Amino acid sequence: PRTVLPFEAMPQHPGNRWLRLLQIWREQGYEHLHLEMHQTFQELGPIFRYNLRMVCVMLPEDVEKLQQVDSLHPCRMILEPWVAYRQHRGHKCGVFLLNGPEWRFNRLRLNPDVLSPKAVQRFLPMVDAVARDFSQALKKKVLQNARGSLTLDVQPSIFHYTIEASNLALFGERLGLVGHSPSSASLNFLHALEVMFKSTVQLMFMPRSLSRWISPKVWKEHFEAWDCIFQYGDNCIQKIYQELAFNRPQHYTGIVAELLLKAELSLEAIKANSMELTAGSVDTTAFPLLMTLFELARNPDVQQILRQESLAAAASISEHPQKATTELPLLRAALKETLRLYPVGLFLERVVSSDLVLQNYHIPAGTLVQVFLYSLGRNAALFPRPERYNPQRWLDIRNFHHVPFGFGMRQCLGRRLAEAEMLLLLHHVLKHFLVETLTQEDIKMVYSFILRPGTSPLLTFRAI
Ligand code: HEM
Ligand SMILES: N#Cc1ccc([C@H]2CCc3cncn32)c(F)c1
Repeated sequence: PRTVLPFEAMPQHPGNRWLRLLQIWREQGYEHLHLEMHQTFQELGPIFRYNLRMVCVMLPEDVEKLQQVDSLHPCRMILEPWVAYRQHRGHKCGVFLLNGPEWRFNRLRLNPDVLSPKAVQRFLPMVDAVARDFSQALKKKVLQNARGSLTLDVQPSIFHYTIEASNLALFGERLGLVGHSPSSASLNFLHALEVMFKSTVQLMFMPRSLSRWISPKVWKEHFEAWDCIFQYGDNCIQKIYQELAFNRPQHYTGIVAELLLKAELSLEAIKANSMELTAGSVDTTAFPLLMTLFELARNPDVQQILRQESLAAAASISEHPQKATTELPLLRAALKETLRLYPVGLFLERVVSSDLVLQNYHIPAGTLVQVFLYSLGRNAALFPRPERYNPQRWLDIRNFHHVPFGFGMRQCLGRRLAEAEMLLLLHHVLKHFLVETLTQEDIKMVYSFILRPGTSPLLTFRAI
């Protein structure tokens, strides 16, 4: 009356666990993971076993079932390389690394000031200032050239834009990074994140009983990077903590400001989540920005459509920047499209707390279930012509097809801060510049814990 199949009758990935661990040892990474999975899905179907009890799915069909099984305490897998550092230095873990009742406790005291629509209305104007400074700075340099255009690799400037906006919205501090040269503090922070991501892949696929002695140099490499990260994050904390102890302001001065004033969370559990918000707000946000710019340069037909929208609502957004979330549907659709093809978050994890059925297969509890978004977003059955950058496919309205930020109570905490940074930067670049490129070959994607472009194209910014 439904049909359920044995778990042991699942299509099995041909690989051998141990050899892939030795391949990662040798290659110092797993850059082509998204491709090896996409291929396997094409050979075995929309579900298969992979003892790297792990099950890999790809259909919105399955995400919905996975949220139905989400308990009151959804459970992702512990990320030991990250947790190890937290306890080596006697730190508390944030929402990204917690599970069970402690996670629910932190999460419910963070949602109001980090994710709610009322909080977005307060920090969104602050993001807008940074986005306007980004284009104002870019326009000054552009109109200095004879052809009123600047051609460059924008990945540095964009990454320093996301550090600016994130620090302003989190701590209410303004660091001279947009319109000015990078500081050694930021360049060291970005390099630590790069190494923290690299070394994570080298250690996350083998238990600590092996990586301890086969790759101890990497563990050192890994903890050093975190130290540099906790250094940058904690200097942001120590500044705002001392600044608030002497005056409790009456206006909005950032997110972490409210979290400290409320004091619903212990000091160590604010520092913990304040680390995860400072650290996970740079790469994950900046790379979809770059790909959005890239895809618009490849499709000027789509670009001008977005520029028209953004030029019309330009006035009502300068009056109240909050309107950007509702006056720029096409640009919000473009962002949905970028993440469909270039999902910085490759997969969603759930250790199911209860039996379930996927693709008419029995899934026991305690099983790890990974949703592989790279193939989910490329399944022609659900996305007609998935090879095409078509923002208008999201405007019609199809509910679990857009899950780059996860689902359930666990869904991304910074979801709306990221959307505002991406949206507001693209809105002010579209109404002042044209983004053009000769580079029209697809950009190869790399897996270093996140899915990111292995190359950054040359982009021209021509002014209007
Ligand atoms: C395009 C940008 C981003 C994408 C695609 C993304 C993706 C994701 C995904 C897939 C998850 C897992 C959720 C789940 O498994 O249910 C997640 C969780 C999380 N993200 Fe984001 N993220 C982005 C930006 C950010 C930003 C900017 C921040 C902080 C400022 C952030 C902080 C977090 C945290 C703390 C969690 C853990 C939430 C929890 O476990 O309850 N992310 N994100
Ligand atoms: N501490 C810390 C921390 C937490 C999260 C991220 C990124 C990686 C994947 C993801 C999804 N949302 C944000 N992130 C990070 F880089 C550092």
